[PDB]
Amino acid sequence: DIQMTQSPATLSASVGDRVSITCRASQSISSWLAWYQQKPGKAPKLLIYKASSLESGVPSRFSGSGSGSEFTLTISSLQPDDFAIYYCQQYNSYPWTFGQGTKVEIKRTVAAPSVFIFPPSDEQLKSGTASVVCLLNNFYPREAKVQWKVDNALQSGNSQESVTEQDSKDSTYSLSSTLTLSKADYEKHKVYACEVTHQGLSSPVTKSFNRG
Amino acid sequence: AGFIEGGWTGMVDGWYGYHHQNEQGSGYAADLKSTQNAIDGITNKVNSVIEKMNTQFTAVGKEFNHLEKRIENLNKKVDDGFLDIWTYNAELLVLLENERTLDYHDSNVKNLYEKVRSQLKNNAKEIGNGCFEFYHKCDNTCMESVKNGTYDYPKYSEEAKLNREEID
Amino acid sequence: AGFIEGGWTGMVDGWYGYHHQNEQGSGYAADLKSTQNAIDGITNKVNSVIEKMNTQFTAVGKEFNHLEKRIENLNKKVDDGFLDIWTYNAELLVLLENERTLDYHDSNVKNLYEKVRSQLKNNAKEIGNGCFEFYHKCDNTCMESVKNGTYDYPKYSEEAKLNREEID
Amino acid sequence: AGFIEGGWTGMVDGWYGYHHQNEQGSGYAADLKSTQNAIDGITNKVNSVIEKMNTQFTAVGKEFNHLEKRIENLNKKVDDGFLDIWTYNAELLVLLENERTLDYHDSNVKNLYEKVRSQLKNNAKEIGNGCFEFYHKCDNTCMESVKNGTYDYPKYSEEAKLNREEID
Amino acid sequence: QVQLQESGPGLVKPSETLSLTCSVSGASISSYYWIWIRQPAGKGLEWIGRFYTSGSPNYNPSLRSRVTMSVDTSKNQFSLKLTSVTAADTAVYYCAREEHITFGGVIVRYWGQGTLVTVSSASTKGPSVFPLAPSSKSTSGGTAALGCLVKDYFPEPVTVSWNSGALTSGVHTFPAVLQSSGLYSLSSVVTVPSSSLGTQTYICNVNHKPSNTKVDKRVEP
Amino acid sequence: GDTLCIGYHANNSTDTVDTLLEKNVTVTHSVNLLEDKHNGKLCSINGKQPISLGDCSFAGWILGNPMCDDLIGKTSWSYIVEKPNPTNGICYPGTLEDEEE
Amino acid sequence: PKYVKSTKLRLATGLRNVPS
Repeated sequence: DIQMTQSPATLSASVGDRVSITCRASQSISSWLAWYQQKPGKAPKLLIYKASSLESGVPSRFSGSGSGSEFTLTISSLQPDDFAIYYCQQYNSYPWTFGQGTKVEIKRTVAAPSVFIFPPSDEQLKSGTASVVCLLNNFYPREAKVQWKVDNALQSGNSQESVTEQDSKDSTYSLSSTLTLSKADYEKHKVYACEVTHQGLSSPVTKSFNRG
Repeated sequence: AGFIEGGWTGMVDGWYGYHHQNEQGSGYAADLKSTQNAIDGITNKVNSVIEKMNTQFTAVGKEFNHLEKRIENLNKKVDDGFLDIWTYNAELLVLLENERTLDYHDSNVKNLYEKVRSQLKNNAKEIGNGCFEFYHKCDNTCMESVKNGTYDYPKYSEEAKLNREEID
Repeated sequence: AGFIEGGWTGMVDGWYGYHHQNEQGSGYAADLKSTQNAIDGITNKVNSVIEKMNTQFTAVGKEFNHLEKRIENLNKKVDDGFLDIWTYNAELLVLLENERTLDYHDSNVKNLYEKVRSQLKNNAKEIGNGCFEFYHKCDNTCMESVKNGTYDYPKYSEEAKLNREEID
Repeated sequence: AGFIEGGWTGMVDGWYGYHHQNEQGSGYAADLKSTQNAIDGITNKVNSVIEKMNTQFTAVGKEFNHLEKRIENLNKKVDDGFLDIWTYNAELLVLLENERTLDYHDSNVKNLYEKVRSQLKNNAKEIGNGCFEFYHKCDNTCMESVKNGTYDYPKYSEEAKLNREEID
Repeated sequence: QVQLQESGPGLVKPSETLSLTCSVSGASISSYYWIWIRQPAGKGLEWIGRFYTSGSPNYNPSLRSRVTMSVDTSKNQFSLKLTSVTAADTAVYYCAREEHITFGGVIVRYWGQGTLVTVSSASTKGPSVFPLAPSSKSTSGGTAALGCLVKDYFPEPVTVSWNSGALTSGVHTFPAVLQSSGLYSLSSVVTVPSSSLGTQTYICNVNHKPSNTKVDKRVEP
Repeated sequence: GDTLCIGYHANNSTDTVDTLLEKNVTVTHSVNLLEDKHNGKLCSINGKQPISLGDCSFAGWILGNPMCDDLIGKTSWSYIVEKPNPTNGICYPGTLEDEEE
Repeated sequence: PKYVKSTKLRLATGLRNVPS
């Protein structure tokens, strides 16, 4: 019954900056909202009830303001651990409805990654498949390119990619580019390289390995 | 049951509600509408009563010399008089507003009861402890229709008159 | 308290009254007795509340010299404290008395309804929305007799009995 | 709010009560329970209102010299301000609480008559003069059972059913 | 504390009945309302509904026709049962406790950990673990990198722990990525002092619940 | 026959409040507005350096009583603490006019 | 907060508690 517009979907703001999330509602709800912080892959943690009742133990930097149909969640000093998705629930009328959520990220100093290459497990090679991993730890921002150069030849595809979410402590990202190619035991040729191109690098860095 | 009989410890989802008992069993269920209005009102009341007390900036005490004893006693009188006045106001309004809060809750009980009564006048017979015994059968759907303000009296008026005229 | 649903933009001649609907047509008509009582009460209330405020005038401020800073702060404290006290009294009396005024009017509603119900014990039937359907014919003289508190129940008791029992 | 019909100068043993009329005669008899609750409440209310106004040690007047004129007007202003504040509080509390005392008493009337209503639903007939005529014989024991809130409706349900149907 | 754990078989077939059980420790269920809520991965949260032992349940309309909520006070659990699970019904489920009346209305303070329910015609394919070589190839000073590779498994629930929980720092259990095979690959990496690479042994414990597989493997330099 | 009843809420709270009609009325929910816990904590307010004159009166501190040299260089404060009975005041007998101003 | 002479100023937000 009660549709929810929680603006804006994605935010990034440096440490200490005030943050405001608006939670517009379809009907009159008095002040009966809740604000939840769902951390990545964790249970949501109730930040505010009554839209103005800071739950016990929650940092006093959080403040809920409003009544009726418009409401705002305001973080006075954004901190690293405040990286999460923030939802607004409503308990005036069933069905209880959540907003689409707002992703709060943190602007920080641009940081170069740390690159490490992991060759395919011989145990895996016995199973007729092969996969080599490029690893980029503790970089910023998420925007980087990890390309693959086998026998001095860029692979069009055959590479998937997983990006960790922002570390709660460091707010630094980590990425793994997995090449899943198997010429039986990649019995094609023997030069394999990780073209890593990131903003925190003046020139791209290429680590490499050969057959054993 | 504001003083008629007792309250319900098993009903933990609101101030006010119903205890239903039909073929499909029994249970408690809070009335969210009236409970919500009561929360709204009591919240506005508490905030208004508390927030209405703002005082000017004062460094309270004063000490006056041996040639200003009259000057002195007057300042101590002013300090202690503002003390007495704010104390008197707080005390009286706390007493009066706790009285009025209990009475407001009583009136909400009364209004809910009268609503359920007006929905079912001759399809049910009043049990003296804030209850109703149906001359018909009020299934879960019927109970919910009574609870959200949409009971259908002609729907059960036939069965209720039959059972009523036989019972009596 | 026991509030109601609905409003009567057409009734322009009083706080409270009736909407009659008989063979001779329908219409609004204000109850002059209860509205007159309510206006008397509210007038006397406003006058009492305001009259209590009326007390003596006094040039408020005082000026003190450089060797009198302290009695100066005490005087400003006194001015400002009387200001707060009177402000708070006015604010809370406004708030609480608007509350009690709406409650007084609600109770006048209830009293008028119960008077009419006692006049028409069985000859009529409570609709529920705050009206009555007559089991007999109530023409304009009957309507007026009910309105000025002189309805004749035995006059229509037999007609109402016949019709009422014909229903069941 | 206002619930009045008429007074009994002959009932001299309590604020509230009953006038019984059966074949063993007629008489007035006060309800000690509701009267007792009312006296308790009014006594506590009066004592709270009075005892909150406590007294300090302030020889009131001060007489200042020719170089302390503004001091002197401040002190007279303080005296008159405490005078006006305490006068205002006393006046308004007396007015408000006399109103509320009468309304409390009216609601006690209403609650007692509701209790007698609940013990006796169809075994008696209500009258616009706020009374009941039994459709059965209520002797002294029956009267006392109603007065101490222990009336037995099924005991007389059949007799009252017979006579009530006999009326028509 | 009051603690809410969640058990769901997962990989329910597209026209079957989902049965989810929330187990309750530190609270007698008979005196609390119990709520179910859901999240379609990156999508928002949805209130499934409310149930009580001595009360009346209320459910979300879109799921009303299909949801039944039950409570076992004997085992201190409460269960959802959803008939004819659709593809859209694939999401994360959470169970929460409905606290009693407060001045700020009713609160849900206590939350389950979340279990994934996938609606698929596919099977419970067990995972394949392949260790990751040291970053000895990459001269990185004292910093060194180790890990494992979990591949070839359709149901997504997978838990990676290190030395059965002893290794707590510098861990980057990556997101699972769907391969062209319709299976998932999942890398887990820990950064470690290059000194300890001899005196310490680094084991991964991987517990893929639907396949009910619990493979543990060593990572050697 | 079926029954449908109406009532309000009860809990195990023992919070008692006073009304003018009745005292010690146990309510389900209430709010204490009175903090009455002067805690052993007596400290500064805004992390300032509240200065104690020790055994020096205000006059002794302002005039420069020679035994009040532990006060020299004590420049800023959130407030000032003075004993009811200091030892070092206006040592040569006299007064500071408008001491109180 | 305001200094007063009272020893107890807890204000009723709820209705009377009557078990059973």
